[PDB]
Amino acid sequence: ASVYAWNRKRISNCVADYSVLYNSASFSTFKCYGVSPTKLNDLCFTNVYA
Amino acid sequence: NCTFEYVSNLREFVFKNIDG
Repeated sequence: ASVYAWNRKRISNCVADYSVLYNSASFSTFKCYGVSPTKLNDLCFTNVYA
Repeated sequence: NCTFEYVSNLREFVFKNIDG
């Protein structure tokens, strides 16, 4: 979607593996704020917005 | 607005809601 019409995806109850994305050179930018990008798999939150 | 979706004589069932 366009930047002004940014799309929002809701993520409830699903296991995910942020290690296959962090280990990918395809992504030109991977920067995290408020939470370390390495220690990401341990964290647990009730909902995720994308 | 869907936040969950799952798909799988006498019958007894017990339905309750405790601590979410």
